[PDB]
Amino acid sequence: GSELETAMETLINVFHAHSGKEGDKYKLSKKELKELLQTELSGFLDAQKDVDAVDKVMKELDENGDGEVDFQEYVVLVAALTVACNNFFWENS
Amino acid sequence: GSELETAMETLINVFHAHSGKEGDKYKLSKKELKELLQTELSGFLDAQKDVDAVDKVMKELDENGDGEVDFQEYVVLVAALTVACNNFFWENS
Ligand SMILES: [Ca+2]
Ligand SMILES: [Ca+2]
Ligand SMILES: [Ca+2]
Ligand SMILES: [Ca+2]
Repeated sequence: GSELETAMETLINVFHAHSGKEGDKYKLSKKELKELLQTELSGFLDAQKDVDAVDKVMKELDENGDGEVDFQEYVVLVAALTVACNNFFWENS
Repeated sequence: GSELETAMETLINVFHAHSGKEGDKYKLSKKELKELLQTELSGFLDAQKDVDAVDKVMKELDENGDGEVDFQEYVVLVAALTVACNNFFWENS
C-alpha cells in the first residue's frame, strides 16, 4: 500500500502505453525512448539541448550491442537518472 | 506532467521519510532497507520467506564493499526488482 508499490506500477503503466505507439510494447525503440525521456523529463533530461546525446544514452542502454533498447535495459538507467535529477534541484541552492 | 515525473519524486519522497527513521536520510542502513523492501514490497519481495536472503540482497547493493548501502546503490537494484515483480503476475497465467 506504500507509494513505492504504486510507483513500480506507474513505470509499467507508462511503459505499456508509450511503447505501444510503435513496435512491440515489450521492446523500446530509440524513437520511443527519445519521446519518453523528452516528454516525461523534458526539463531534467531536456535532450533538446543536445540531440546527439540521445545516441550516447542509447549506447549505454544497449548492453547487448544489438543497437535496440529493451525495457530491462531502460529500467536500470532510469534509476540513475532520477537521482541525477536531484542535481538540478541542487542548482537552486 | 507525466506520471513518471511523479514517480521519480515518489521514490525520493518515500526515501526521505523512511531513511530519516535511522541514521542519515541520505544513507540507507540494512534495517531500513529490510523495512523498505519488506513493508513496501511485502508481497513481491516477501523477504519473510527467507530472512537470510536480505544479506544476499545487500551484498549486491554494496559495490563499495563497505558493508553499508547507499541510496545510489539502492535505486539501481529497485529498477531490476520492479521488472522482476512482473514475474509474480505471470504466475497468475
Ligand atoms: Ca515499443
Ligand atoms: Ca539491447
Ligand atoms: Ca537512513
Ligand atoms: Ca556501499
